[PDB]
This record gives sequence, C-alpha cells and structure tokens, in this order.
Amino acid sequence: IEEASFLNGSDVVILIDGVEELYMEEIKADFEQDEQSIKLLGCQNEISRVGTTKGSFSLNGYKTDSKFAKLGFRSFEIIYNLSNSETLGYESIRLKNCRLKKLPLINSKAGEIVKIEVEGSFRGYDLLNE
Amino acid sequence: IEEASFLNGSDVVILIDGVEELYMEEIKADFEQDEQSIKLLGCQNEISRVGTTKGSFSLNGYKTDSKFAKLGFRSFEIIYNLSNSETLGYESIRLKNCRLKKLPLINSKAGEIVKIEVEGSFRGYDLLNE
Amino acid sequence: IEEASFLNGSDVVILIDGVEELYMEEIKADFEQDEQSIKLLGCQNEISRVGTTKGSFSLNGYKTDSKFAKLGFRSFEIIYNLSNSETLGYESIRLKNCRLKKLPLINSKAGEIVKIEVEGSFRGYDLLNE
Amino acid sequence: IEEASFLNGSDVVILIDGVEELYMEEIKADFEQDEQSIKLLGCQNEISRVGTTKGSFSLNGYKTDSKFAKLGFRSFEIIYNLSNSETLGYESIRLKNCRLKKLPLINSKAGEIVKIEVEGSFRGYDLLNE
Amino acid sequence: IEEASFLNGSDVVILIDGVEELYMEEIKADFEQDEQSIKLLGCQNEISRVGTTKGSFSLNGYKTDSKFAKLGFRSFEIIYNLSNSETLGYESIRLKNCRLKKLPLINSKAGEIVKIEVEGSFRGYDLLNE
Amino acid sequence: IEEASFLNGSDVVILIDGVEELYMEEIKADFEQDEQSIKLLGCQNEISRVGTTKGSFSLNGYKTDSKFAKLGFRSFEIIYNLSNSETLGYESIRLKNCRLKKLPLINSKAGEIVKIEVEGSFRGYDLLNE
Amino acid sequence: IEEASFLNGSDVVILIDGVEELYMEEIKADFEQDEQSIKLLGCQNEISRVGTTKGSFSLNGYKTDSKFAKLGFRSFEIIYNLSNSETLGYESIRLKNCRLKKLPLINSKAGEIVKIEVEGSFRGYDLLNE
Amino acid sequence: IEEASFLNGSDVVILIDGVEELYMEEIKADFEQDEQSIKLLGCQNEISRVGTTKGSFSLNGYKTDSKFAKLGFRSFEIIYNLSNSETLGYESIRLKNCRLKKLPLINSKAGEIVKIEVEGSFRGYDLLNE
Amino acid sequence: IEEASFLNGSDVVILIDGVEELYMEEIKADFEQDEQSIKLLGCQNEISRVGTTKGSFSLNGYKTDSKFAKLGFRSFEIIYNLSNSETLGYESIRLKNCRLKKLPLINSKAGEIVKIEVEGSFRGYDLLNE
Amino acid sequence: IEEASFLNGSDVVILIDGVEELYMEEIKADFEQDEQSIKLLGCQNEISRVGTTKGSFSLNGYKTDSKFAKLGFRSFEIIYNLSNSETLGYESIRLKNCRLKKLPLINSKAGEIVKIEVEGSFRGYDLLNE
Amino acid sequence: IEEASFLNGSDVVILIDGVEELYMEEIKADFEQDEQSIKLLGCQNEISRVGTTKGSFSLNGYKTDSKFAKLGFRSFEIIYNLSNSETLGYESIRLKNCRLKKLPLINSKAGEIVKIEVEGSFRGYDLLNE
Amino acid sequence: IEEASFLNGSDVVILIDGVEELYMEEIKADFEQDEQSIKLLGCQNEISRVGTTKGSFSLNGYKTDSKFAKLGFRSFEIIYNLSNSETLGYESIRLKNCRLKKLPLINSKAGEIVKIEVEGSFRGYDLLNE
Repeated sequence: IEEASFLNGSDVVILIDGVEELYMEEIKADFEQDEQSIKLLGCQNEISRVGTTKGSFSLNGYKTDSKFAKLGFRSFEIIYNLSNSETLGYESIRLKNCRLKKLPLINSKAGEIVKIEVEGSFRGYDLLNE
Repeated sequence: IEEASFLNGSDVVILIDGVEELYMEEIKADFEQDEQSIKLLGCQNEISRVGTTKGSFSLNGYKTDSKFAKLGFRSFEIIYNLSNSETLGYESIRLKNCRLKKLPLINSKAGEIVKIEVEGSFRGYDLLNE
Repeated sequence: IEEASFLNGSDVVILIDGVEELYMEEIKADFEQDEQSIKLLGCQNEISRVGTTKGSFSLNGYKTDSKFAKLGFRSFEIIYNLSNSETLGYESIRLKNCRLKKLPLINSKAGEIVKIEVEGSFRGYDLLNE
Repeated sequence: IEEASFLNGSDVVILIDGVEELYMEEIKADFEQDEQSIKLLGCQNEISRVGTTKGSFSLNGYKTDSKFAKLGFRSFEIIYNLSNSETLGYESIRLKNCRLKKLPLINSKAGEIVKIEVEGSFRGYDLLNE
Repeated sequence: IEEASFLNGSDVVILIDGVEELYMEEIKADFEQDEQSIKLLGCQNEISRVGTTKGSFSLNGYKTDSKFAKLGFRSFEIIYNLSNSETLGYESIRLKNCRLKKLPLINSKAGEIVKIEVEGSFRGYDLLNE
Repeated sequence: IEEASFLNGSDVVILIDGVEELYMEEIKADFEQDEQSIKLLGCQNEISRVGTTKGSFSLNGYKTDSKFAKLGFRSFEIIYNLSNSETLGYESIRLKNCRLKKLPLINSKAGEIVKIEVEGSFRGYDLLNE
Repeated sequence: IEEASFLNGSDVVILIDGVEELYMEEIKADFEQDEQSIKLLGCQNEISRVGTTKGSFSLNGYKTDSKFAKLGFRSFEIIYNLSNSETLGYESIRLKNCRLKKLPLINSKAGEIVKIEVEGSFRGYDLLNE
Repeated sequence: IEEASFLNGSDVVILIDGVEELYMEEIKADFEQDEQSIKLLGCQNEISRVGTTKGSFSLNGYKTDSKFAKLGFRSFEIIYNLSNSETLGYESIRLKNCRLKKLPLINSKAGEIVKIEVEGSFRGYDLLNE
Repeated sequence: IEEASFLNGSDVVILIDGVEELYMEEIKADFEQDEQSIKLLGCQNEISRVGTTKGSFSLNGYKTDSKFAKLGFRSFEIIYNLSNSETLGYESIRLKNCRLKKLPLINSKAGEIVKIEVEGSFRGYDLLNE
Repeated sequence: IEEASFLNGSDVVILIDGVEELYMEEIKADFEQDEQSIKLLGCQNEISRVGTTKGSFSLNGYKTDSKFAKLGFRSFEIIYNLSNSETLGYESIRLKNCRLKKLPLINSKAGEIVKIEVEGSFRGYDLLNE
Repeated sequence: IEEASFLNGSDVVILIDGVEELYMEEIKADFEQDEQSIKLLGCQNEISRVGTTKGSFSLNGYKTDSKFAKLGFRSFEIIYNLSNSETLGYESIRLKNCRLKKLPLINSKAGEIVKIEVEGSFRGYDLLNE
Repeated sequence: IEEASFLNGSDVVILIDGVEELYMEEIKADFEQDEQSIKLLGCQNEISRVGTTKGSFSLNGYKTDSKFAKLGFRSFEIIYNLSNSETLGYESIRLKNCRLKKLPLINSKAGEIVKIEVEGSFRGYDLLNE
C-alpha cells in the first residue's frame, strides 16, 4: 500500500574504510550458514541446525583510482547506509574484517567506461541502525 | 473450462511469525524426498521408496525494513493463504521451523528499487485449509 | 504429407488416480535405461546392453486445489490419452506406481496466475491403446 | 563456388527398421573416440591414440503413432539417405544395433503440436553410398 | 561380437533352502584352493599343487523378514540360476552345506532402506545346468 | 515385486535399558561364529563346524546427554524394533548383556553437530517378534 | 523431535592445564576396555569381562605458540565443557594425567595455515557436570 | 590506426590432407598447456611452469561429401593460410597429426542447409609463414 | 558527481614485452587469493586468512600478425597504462612473468574480422603509477 | 616419438586351452622372484640374488558360459597374442601349467552385466614371438 | 578471536646444514614416545610412563640440485623458523643429528615438475625461540 | 624465487643397458637404510646408526616390445639424466646391478593403451654429474 516504504538505490552511501565511495554501481552482502543436516532413525524428516556463519560481499563500480590495488588483501570495513526520503528512517550496516578475494588490477573494454568489480568475505556484521 | 477456478497472485497474503508481510514479490516452498533407488536381482526395473523429507523455501520481495537482518537465523513460521474471489474457497499452508540459509544484509543497484531475497529450509507443513 | 497424422496438444485428457485433470499445461514421461557399457579386449568398439529401467515424469499446470499437497508422497497412477480428431485413432498410456519427488506447497508470483509444477518417478507403463 | 554442392535438409529420407519415417524434424549421429592421452618422460607434448569407438544418435520428430513405445529397447537399424538434386549423387549411411536410451512415452504441451524426441547408441556404421 | 551371449543380473533367481529369494541385490560364491607351494633342489621354479577346497559365499539384499535370524547357523543350500533371454540357455549352481559366518541381527541407517548382508561357507557345489 | 515389503530406517525405535533412544543415526548388531575348519586325510575339502558365538554391536548417534559416560562399562540391554507401515508386521530383537568396549567421552569438531559413536559386545539375542 | 537437544561444536571451550585453548579444531577422547574373552566347556557362546581401562585422546588445532613443545611429555589435565544454548544445561569432563605420545615440533605446508595435531593417553576421567 | 592490418575471414584457404577445402564456415586451433602450479614454503605466490602441450582444433562447415566419414580416425594434416590483400603478407600454419575425436555421420535439420562440424586433437604445429 | 573522474577504454595503451599493442579490444587481470577457511571449536563463524596469490589475465584483440604464435609459452611482461584526459593523472600497472595458457593458432569465421584471444597467468604486479 | 609403436588393448586375442576367448576385459601375468637378500660382514650394502620363480595371472571378463566352473582346478595353458596394426609385428606369450586359485561360481549384481574374474598361478612361460 | 595469531606456511624458512632451502613444499617433525604400559594387580586402569624418545622428520620439496644425493647418510641439522608478520614473534626449532632413512635418487613423472621427498630420524631438538 | 631452477619431467632421458628408453611414463629409485635403533641404560633417547644399504627402483612405461621379458632376471644398469634447459646444468645417476623383481609378461585392459610396469633392486649408485 504505502508508497513511501520503498527504498531506491539512489538513497545509498557507502564508506570503504571510513571514506565515502561515490562511483559505485551495486553492492551485495550475505551472511551464509553452513547448515547441518541431521537424519534420525525414528523420524522421517531431516533436522536442520545452524552451522558456522560466513560473510560474502560483492561490490561493482566505476574505476576512478587504484584504491583497491593499493588496498591489496588487507582487512577493511564497509559501512552501508540506506536512507528513506519520504520517511526519515534509515538503515546502517557495518561489515567487519572485509577482505578481497581478488584484486581488480585491469578491466577495460574497447569503447566502454572502465568498471571495477570486487568480491570478498567478511567475518561479522553490526546492524547500527534500522 | 471454469474461469473461476484459476487463482491469481493478487489473492495472496503472507504472515511471517504472525505479522503480515505486504511488500513481497514471489514465494516458493517445496517438500522434497530423498528418494531411495532399489535394484533387485530378479527384476529389471528400479524400485523407488520414500526417504527423509526436507522443506525448502524462497521468498523474494521489496526491502522496507531490516526485519530479516534482525531475525537472524532464529526459527520462524510462514503462514501462506491463497484465496479465491469468484469462489469463496481458500487454501492456507503453515510452514514450521522455517530458518534462513543466508541473511540478505545488503542488496542494492544503481537506479533500481531495493529488493530483498531470502531462502531457507523448513521441517514440516500443516495444510490448514484448502 | 498427410496433414491428419499430426496430433495437437488440445486432443489431450489426463487422469490422475482415475479423476480427470483439466487445468494442466504440459506433461512429460520418459522410461530411461541404465545402459551398461562393455569394452572387450579383442574388439575396438563399445558394446551397450540394457540395464534397469526407471520412469520419470513431470507435470506442469495451473493451481485450482490442494490436490497434490493432500496427495503427499502416496503412490498414484496417470492415464494419458492422446486422440486424433481427423482420424478416430487414439493412444492411451498408463503410468503405474507414480510418486512425487517433491510437493508443490507454494508457488506464486506478484501478478501472474498461480501455477503448479510437479515431478516424480514411475515403475512401469502399460500401452493400453495406440 | 559451386551452388549445386550444398545439400538441403529437404533431400532427406530416413528408414527406421526398413520402413520410411516421414514426420521427422532433425537427426544426429556421431561416432566418438575414447581418446587415450599419453605423456612420455623424454617428450614435452601429449600423444593421442584411438580408443574404443561408441555411436550416439538423436532423432527429433512429430508424433503420429506409438512406434517408439512399442519398439521399446529392442535393437534396430537406421538407414539415412541424403541426396543431391542438382547433381545425381547421394550419401547413404546405415547405423547398426541402434538402441534407445529412453522411451518418449509422453511429451505434450498446451497448444503446440505433439513432438517426439529420442536418443540412443549404435555399435557401428556402414557407409553404403557417398 | 555376439550381443546375446552377455548375461544381465536381471536374469537371476535365487533359492534359499528351496524357497525363492526376491529381494536380493548381489551374490558371490568362490571355491578356493589351499594351494601348496613346492620348491625342489634341482629346479629353479616353484611347483604348485591343489590343496583342500573351501567354499565362501556372500549375499547382500534388502530386509523384508527375519529369515536369516531364524535360520541361525543351521546348514542350508543355495540354488543359483542365471538364465539367458535372447538365447534359451541357462546355468544352475547348487551350493551345498551352506552355513552363515555371522547373523545380520540389526543393520539400519537413519534415512536409508534397511539392507541385509550375510557371508558364510559351503562345502561343495553341483553344476546342475550350464 | 511388492513395494510394501521394504522397510525404511524411519520405522525404527531403539530402547537402551528400557528407555527409548531418539537421537540415533544408525545401529548394527552381528552374532559371529568362531568357525572351526577341519581337514581330513581321506577327503579333499575343508569341513566347517560351528564354534563359540560372540555378539558385536555398534551404535552411532547425536549427543544430547552424558548417558553413555554415566553408563560406563555396566551391562545393559538393547531392544530394537523395526516396524512395517504399509503392513502391520514388525520385528523386535533384544540384545542381552550388552557392554561398551569404549566410552565416548569427547567427540567434537569445529562446526559440526556433536555426534556420539559407541561399540561393544553382547552375549545372546532374543527374537521377540518378526 | 526436540531441536534444542542437539549440541553444536561451537558451544565448546577447552582448558589445557587450567588455561583456555581457543584455536582448536577438533577433540577426541575415549576410555577403552582391554576386554577379556572367556570360553567355557559347557557353554557355546563367549563370555566377555571388563579388563583394564586406558584413556586415549587426540586434539587437533591451529598453531599459535610453542605450548605443546614446551609442555613436552609432562603430565597435564584437559577440562572439556560442552554447553547448550537453547537449554542452560552443560557437560563438563576432566581428563586426568594426560600425556602426549609425540611432540608436534614441525608441521607446515606450502600455502596452508599451520596446524597442530597431538595425541596421547590419560589415566581416568571425572564427569564434573552433565 | 592502419586499416590494412586487419584480416578478414574471406582471405582464408584451408587444406585438409593437401586438398583445398572450400565449404568451411569457421576453424579453430589452440595449443594448450598442462600448466603446473607450484607453492613454496618461503614464498607467498604460486609459481607456474610449462607442462605438456596438447593441440585441439574444431572445424565447422557445409556438407558436400562424405570426406570425414571416409577419413575416419586416421591421422591427417591441416594447412591454414590467412592472407592480407591490401598488404602482400600472409600467415601459414600447419597442424600435424590431426585426428578426429568424433565422426559427423549424420547432422540434418528440417529446412536448413546440411552442416558438418568436427573436432579433434593435433600433436604440434609448424609456423610456415607469417 | 565529478564527470572528469570516469575513465574510458579509449585512454588505454598496452605494451607487450615493451612494444605497444594497438589492435586490442579488451584486457583483464586479476590477482586471486587461495583463501584459507578456518573453523574453531569455541567460535561460531569462519575465519578467513590470505593464502598464496596467483595472477590470471585475458587479452582479446584483432589479429594482425603471428606475434603470440612466435611468442609461444615464453615468459613476457604486460605494462598497462590507463590515463585521464580531463585530469592529467594516470595509472600504470606492470604484470610480471606473464605466460600464455594456450596459443591462439587459428581463429577465423566465415565473414567476420579475424580476432585473437589469449589467456594466461602472471606471478606478481608492480603498481608503477596511479 | 613414433605413434605406431604404441599397442592398444584392442589388438589382443586370448586362447584358453587352445580355444579363443572373446569376452575378456583385462589380463595380467607376472613372473616373480623369491629374491634372496644377503648381508656380508665386510660389506655395507645388501647383495640380492635370484630365488625360485613363480607365475601369477589374473583374468577378468564377462560371463557367457560355465567354462571356468567346468574347468575346475585342472591345469591349462594361456596363449596371449598382442599385435601391432600400423606395424606388422606381434608378441606371443604362452603361459604353461596355469591353474586357478579359486572358481568363480557366482558373481552377479542387481542391474549390472554378469562379470567373471579369476586368478591363478603358472609354472613358466614361452616367449613364442615378439 | 585474534586473526593475527594464525601462522601461514608462507612465513617459513628452512636451513639444511646452515644453508637456506628455498624450494620446499612441506615439512614434518615429531618427537615420539616409546610409551610403557603398566598393569597392576590392585588397580583397574593402565599406568603409562615415558619411554625412550625418538625423532622422525619428513621433508617434501622440488628438485633443483643433487644436494640430498651428495649428502648421503651423513648426519646434518635442520633449523626451522616460523615467523609471524602481524606480530613480530617467531618460533625457531633446531633438529639435531638428522639422518636420512633413504636417498631420493630418482623421482620423475611424465609431465610433472620433478619433486623430491625425504624422511629420516633425529636425536633431539632445541627450541631456540618461540 | 628463481623460475629456472625447477626441472620438468620432459627433460628426462633414460638408458637401459646403454640403449635409450623413449616410452617411459615415470621412474623411481631409492637407496634405503636398514637403520639400527640403539637404546642405552643411562640415556633417554634412541640412538640411530646406519645399517646396510639397499636400492629399490620402479619403472612404469608404455609397451612397445618384449624387452623386459627377454631381459629376464639378468643384471642390468640404468643411467638416468635429468637436464635443465634454462640453465645448462644436468644431473646424471647410474644405478648398478639392477635386477627385476618380477617380469611384466602380460598387462592389458579392454580399451586402454598397453602399459608396462616393473620394479626391482640395485646394489649401488654413481652420481656421474649434478
């Protein structure tokens, strides 16, 4: 019903190691189970339990510097804020111990704008606001 | 033949842990066998038997809050009601011990509406109505 | 050459456990070998032999009831009749000991008609008519 | 250069067990190596040798009878003739000991013409003409 | 060369103490030498001679009764018939004084079909047919 | 032939010292001969005779208490019931004087569910039902 | 039935000589019989009796110090606590007079994290809690 | 910059076993490493070394004869010449010990021109011109 | 915000072994972890650590010479410069010990411009400028 | 270098007691030393001398008759010929006084082709051709 | 918890007889008890005591010289240093009187990098640093 | 560090009794101690001393002749040369008094290339070059 509840991608600000990142196209982050399946002798359905949690992120954008190449495989943090405009509420998520799986050293095509895409893993998250 | 028997997606109401969810785009739920294949010496076709049953659900929608991030990996229930309008009949399905496989912490694109997609597993189901 | 030999999907009637199913979109059924490959020392080509036979079916349609959810994983039969109109001939195939691999508990999208898709296995077949 | 050398699909006649098949859409047949790779200590490139040969065919068409369902998994032959019209030359290939991998018992969609698709294996081939 | 000479496991019927066993998965039987090695002073290769013969069988299947638990360690016979279908020939082997080495009292896993596996010894064999 | 004769692991209930055990994954029990081999001077095959009988069991499951650690090396009984559902028949086996070979004091891995596995010996068995 | 009864490896804390060990991957401990087999003249089954008890442990983890190399072959204790979260119950086991069979002086591979694995024996155990 | 440096597919002539092939649509040939990855204890990046070299080719065209069916799995050579027109330079590559992986016995569709596609392996190459 | 920060593919110059490459369509280079996953007994999330680093590049272009065929599998370097025009800044990346995984001997289609595509691995990188 | 020197398994013909065996999958034969180790007082390396020679063979194939069951433990001969096709040379080896260690009375699985595997010993060998 | 405590294999430097070894893949070293088991008349558990200590090492790497073949069976020392990078701490272990059990004279495969693997024994160890 | 130090299997040439062997896949040779363990009354660690040295080799390849069958159990020599290409250095090892443990008379499988594998012992070695 309420039009105002929907949140657009334009209400997004990303901070990589405390400095705002402006030239990003999309971002993803998931906190995934290693779900443990259990089968019992007296019971005829599988029982699922929570396993170890791992974080995975991807982060696609437009290249304007060699920030990620300098950044290397050092650990960093990602603070992601998604705000509402019609309402004043906002969500803020801090991904901790983020680390790149691979360095986007070179990615260019003949007549397109140079884009940068990275992926990696993070240990845990803090839901700062909501 | 009968036009009235068909059921549209618009006749759908979803309850996550007893509170209605309004900003959902699609939902899926399957109760899958671990079917056991049997081959016998005197017989020339495979015999299939029912194994342990597992439930899997997926649930795609539009982000309006951090409900699933707060929800974490705790167990919850999903009550799914699909009603007919031309007829007064309706189906109601309760998925029990539902648990998320991964947390949709961040999912945003440059100029699109922020969407949320989750998947998980459930133990069993109750066919409340039909 | 002969236009009349072709058979359209519209000349199809499906019986699930003896009661006609009217709201189906497509149906598939295959009877597959576990073909055994043989290599011999004196011979330079593989010899293939018939192994155990397994049946697999899929059955896509439009949801009008909770028939398959009630049906569960019980064994049922499928009688498939494909008739000719310009000619009076018809084929009838009976799939025996049919059993669902998974239950289509929930499948709905935002603005589409609710569809139901199931798959399973069957032991053998009877070619009743042809 | 020469327009006449090209061969169209329309110049095709297929014989299944000696009786012509008229309602076929496409046909495939390959005679595949189990190629053996050899690495030697003194040499820096792989040596390839001929292994056992296996035949595989596929055969898609339009359903007009239960020929393949009756045919079951019995061995049969396929004689494939591809003729030239502008020239009088023609090729004829006989696939021997052909055997179906699976039976196309049922394949129908809501408003489409009923099609039949089969696949299988054959032992060897005779290049009757060319 | 001849496809018909090969014998499939599906052409197998097993009789335990004169009553047919239908739920068996595989069977083995060997008649083993206690081969005697001889070394001679004037000769530079070992001479091998036939020693006492012992029979050993194994018999894996699916549990449908407590037949083997009741059977205990009593002596029984196994008649094994392997028939050809394309040809009318068949082999029949009678294992005599068969006796179980161990009783399969309990063998069950969480979500699998209950299987039974036994092993034992037999004195001699009669090649009834061939 | 008969689908109903097969018995699944889900139809299993285990009683350790008269109290039901619910969190078990698999169970095994064998009653093994100390088979005596006999060679005779006039005869050219080995004669096998029944020796002393020993029982061995293994019992794998999921840890929910320190039941087996408290149980120590005291003697206990195991009653194993395997029931049929499609048929009403059932088997019941009582293992007597069961005793653990080793105590599963500690068994845990980094991110897996804590499992418990025990093995032991039993004197004799009673086939209560069948 | 009860989801809460299962215990995950994540609810584990290990104390080596009173100081907590944080970088462990898995732990094992068994208290094994030297079971004595008895055969009697009038009786046709083996009688089993409890022999001397020995403890054996293994302890795999990630190397962060030379703790075990300094520890040498001195006697130490292991206190193992496995707690429940959904329930407040917990088990605590104290292994006494633990002693290493071998010292893990060096264990490293080319591109993997340095792991440490030890095994040893203990005299007895105290089941502190449960 | 220079328009003349580009080479079109039209400047291509292919020789199969010394006789020109005119009805080809595309050709591919690669000489692939079995690259050996090395990880060292003192070093934090992988070292790559050249392994055994294998050649793979594919060759798609239009069917005008049974050349490849007669050719079988015999070894043959492929000489590939790519010429420049605006410049007089040209490249010539000779693939040696070329051998088909599979025979394109039959490939025809309902109303399309009969095409032939083959793949195979070659030992080495000679860069005759450039 | 700033239009000038974006970098187009047209501001790219590539040097293969010190000589400029003009007829390239796109280039890629990544420096990938062999990320090591760690699970601990007391902790409920995976710990990720940096493993050995490997470089992978791909390099697609238009064929104007047999440079890569002559180059073979020898080691070479790639210097990649991406310059800004509105700003005077530029990035320069030197890939070291670059080596081809496969040689693009032949790649041509019927009526298209002859293209060349290569892939390979490199040991490390130097970020010369930025 | 020379492709023609390699010998495939397809160029194999086996004669058991003078009659060709066609349904064999693999064959092995070794002539093994009972090597005598010598240590001397003045010398610091072991001296090895030739002991008595024994032959061992294994012979795996597909069952088409009860040939080996009738053959029993009687002595027989094996003539093994391995021919070259590209060259006209061939090897022929005659194993003498071959005798089975065990009789393959029964070997069948649920849905697989019945295979026969035998092993035994032979006294000596004649290298008839080469 | 602490990411920095983990030690990677890349922080490893090995000295064989005082000269650094760079081309090693993995190393192992254990200092093993000849543990003495004691059983007493009044006591019902085994008593374990420390026996003589023996050292065993293994050392796998890549061959670049005949160092170990020249080294023969002479006694040598191994100094193993494992350093931390995020922290400045390091461990150093000196294995004394190391001696090879066997000489890796030849170890090569068809298309793989030549590797060298050795094993041996050492008398004692000095924990130089930690 | 240095790429050139690594030695590939392709830089290998083997001489059996002075004539080069070209069709070999891998080779092994070890010179093993009969290490003598010493325990002393006043000392708490084992003392290890060099015992008699024995050589063992294995040599796997592809069959192209009956060289090893003719060779029998006669003594022969193996000269193994492993060369560097980027550097001009090379290793040469001469194994003396090599003698086969068993003769590879027959080794063939259904559709694989005939391989030959031998093992044996040698007295001593000469490190000719390095």
